[PDB]
Amino acid sequence: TNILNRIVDHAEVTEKTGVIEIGPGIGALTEQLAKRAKKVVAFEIDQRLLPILKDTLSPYENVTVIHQDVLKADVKSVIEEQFQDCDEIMVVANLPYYVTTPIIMKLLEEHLPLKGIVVMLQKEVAERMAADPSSKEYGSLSIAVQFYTEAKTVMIVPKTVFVPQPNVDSAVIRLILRDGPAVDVENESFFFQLIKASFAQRRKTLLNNLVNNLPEGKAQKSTIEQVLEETNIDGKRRGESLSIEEFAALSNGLYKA
Amino acid sequence: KRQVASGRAYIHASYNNTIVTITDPDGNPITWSSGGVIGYKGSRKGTPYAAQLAALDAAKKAMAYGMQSVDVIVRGTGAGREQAIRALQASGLQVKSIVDDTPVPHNGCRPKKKFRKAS
Amino acid sequence: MRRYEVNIVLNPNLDQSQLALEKEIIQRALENYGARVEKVEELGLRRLAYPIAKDPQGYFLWYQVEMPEDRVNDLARELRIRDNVRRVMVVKSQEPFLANA
Amino acid sequence: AKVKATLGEFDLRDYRNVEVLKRFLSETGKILPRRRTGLSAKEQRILAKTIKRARILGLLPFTEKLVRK
Amino acid sequence: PITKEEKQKVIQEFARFPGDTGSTEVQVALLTLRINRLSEHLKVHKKDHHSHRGLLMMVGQRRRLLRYLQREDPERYRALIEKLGIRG
RNA sequence: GUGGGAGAGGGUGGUGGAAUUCCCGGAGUAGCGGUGAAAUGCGCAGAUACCGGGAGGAACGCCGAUGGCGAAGGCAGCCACCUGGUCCACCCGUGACGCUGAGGCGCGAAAGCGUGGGGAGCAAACCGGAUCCGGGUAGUCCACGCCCUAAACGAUGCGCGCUAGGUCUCUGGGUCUCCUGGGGGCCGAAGCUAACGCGUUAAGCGCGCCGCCUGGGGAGUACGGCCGCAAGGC
RNA sequence: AGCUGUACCGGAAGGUGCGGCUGG
Repeated sequence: TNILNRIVDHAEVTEKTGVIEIGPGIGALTEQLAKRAKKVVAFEIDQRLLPILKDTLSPYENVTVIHQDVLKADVKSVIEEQFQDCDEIMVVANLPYYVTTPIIMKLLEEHLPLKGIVVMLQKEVAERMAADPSSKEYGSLSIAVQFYTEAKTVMIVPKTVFVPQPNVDSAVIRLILRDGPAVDVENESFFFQLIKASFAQRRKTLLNNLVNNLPEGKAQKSTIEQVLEETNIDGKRRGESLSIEEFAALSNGLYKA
Repeated sequence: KRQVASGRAYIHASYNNTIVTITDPDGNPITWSSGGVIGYKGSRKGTPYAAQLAALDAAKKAMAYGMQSVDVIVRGTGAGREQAIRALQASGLQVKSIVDDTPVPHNGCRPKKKFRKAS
Repeated sequence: MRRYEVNIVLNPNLDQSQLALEKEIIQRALENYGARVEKVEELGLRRLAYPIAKDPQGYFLWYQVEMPEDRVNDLARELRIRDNVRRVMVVKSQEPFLANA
Repeated sequence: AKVKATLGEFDLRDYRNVEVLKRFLSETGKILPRRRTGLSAKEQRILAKTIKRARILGLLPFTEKLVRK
Repeated sequence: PITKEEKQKVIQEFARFPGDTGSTEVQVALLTLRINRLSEHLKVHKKDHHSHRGLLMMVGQRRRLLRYLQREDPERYRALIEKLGIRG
């Protein structure tokens, strides 16, 4: 246990700050969290596990319990409901891995006025690590989770806290939601489509990806090659080299042609 | 309606379902049958009981056309082969010849994942 | 300059004229490539184990030739041009190994 | 009993003597194992080749249909 | 393949004396013939890696025999290499 | 050298059907299809079960073995051509011409890349369902170039000599119930090993040459160099 | 069943495709 202290330290939580917890479970997290924040609100789903939670949190009064999932709920509604005087909001969810991946994004495209998230992930998928372009870890997911925020892994964790014994190591990643988009965007839809078209076959050359994966494409060989020429991107360069600024520029190029 | 009076029967006995079809010597089918027409749905369609029923269903819609003599050719490796056989044998019909015609590949196309790991 | 056996399977549904014509066509083709026939045997018509070109019957001819090796393939290519011939098979003539003494 | 014993002298490499070759075939068009045929290693191997040759020529069946229960 | 007649003629055209069949000269000539034929084969058939190993063995073996012949007696070595047209 | 033998060794040029899918006709039709159970999905422009006629792709069922070949990776429908290695008998020829091998050169399962074709089935990623099933792109295939990794293993480098046997099996030769070569396994003398075990196919007794080790983690990581379009490799 | 080379994961206390091994 007691990892909670170090995670909270990396949360930079203050008294003025409020906290949202998505997978509180037994409330051990909430326990050590309570002594640091004025407002803590917990989303909860398990009808079975709720009664045991209700009585255990009796000592601390600053807690709030909400009985619907993050998926089918308006987070902004809760923020306006409870966080009226609070300065900024952190999130310290430690829920099972297979659930965490969509919800983190979902909180991001909606562009809530929340600053950052501190969350537990698998080591390998640490928002695909630092998302430095020339790496294996670099991906479409990375492009998503740096288009909206600045992420870095503060530390990792072997061994176990909750489960008896896992097989893989875990990490903790810390976030700040950025004020605006990284670079000007003509469309979100086209941009995201271009990302998936580039990353559909990672090993294949960028030119092949654009020609094949992107709709039409076969009729626009000359057009695609020309536009990538004015973009100052080499045809044989792979998707894993292009960066955010690059993809922006390429997306701008591809539209209006 | 055909009054061919003598045809051949085909039994496709799969793992999940059993289908029987009667046809003329030419090869134009006159009627069939299936666990589905009986009224059974889901797993029970594969269960031999539905075979015990569609068995004679063939026969009946066949007496309906006035056929007497039958040739039986069976396919597949369903659990309900043999009991379906004894069935359309004692549905009231004179069976001439019964043959197994389960089609096997001569190491051709690659099967499902479920049907790999063969040594 | 080796010895080979040639098996020809052709259409049984022929009269004297057509089948004869086919015989001299095959003979001429075989002769042109510098081959030399030694024995010719004609087993007429034998039931086929399975239909070949939608016919449960065929006419078999057997040739014992000896000729240069390099041309062999070429001959096999030419004997298959006729629509009547159904199967062509050229094999090295090898010694009759006997068992069950 | 084994097939080999209950026969006369014959040729293995002769891919045309059908009435001896069929007796090396099962009710289905399959080559019998060494157990059923009682042949030595080399003669079995050459017999397989002869079977394949005659079988391609159309004298022997690729398969047959067992008539039983 | 090498038929009997040409192989023979190679033996009795390079024989040091009547009935000589095992001298260095005969071995080298036979290897040269085999190498020529096999090299032609590879010139036509590019993607035959297996026979390339045999070719390498042949070249090495012939090289060893020439090395021995040169070490033992020079003039006969030069006569042989001129007669066979080795090394260009 | 002469006379013979076996074999999924390799490359090239072709044809044989079983099966899946699609198309064109016939007849017939209320459901097919799937799991431990179920649900997506296909069908009145009439599906599956069926018959006949075409198209195309990939692989080669019994034989098939504990079997064979190759230096390894690996190699099975059949025929033809070109070609490598190897074994035995004769004991005919040369007279040490041999072994090993740092670098170099070549080969190198699968996965992956480039320039073009092809695409039946299966299937990463991906699209849906109950929370394994139905589809589906790359890929698997061919030609030419790259990539050079592994439980690339017998976890056992190569060559030669000596040291009890028994049994099974593949393939040769003789004076044929046995004798004598070359392979593949199993029990075991002496001996070796920490033990398991090895034991004429040594992990025994020795000689020759090459490669590699110096406690675990950090780590096959960092920097540098070489190779490659890239992933990456040394 | 486990291990392993490789190639991918926007429902990653690991999952799957192509192989390979018994150190099951």
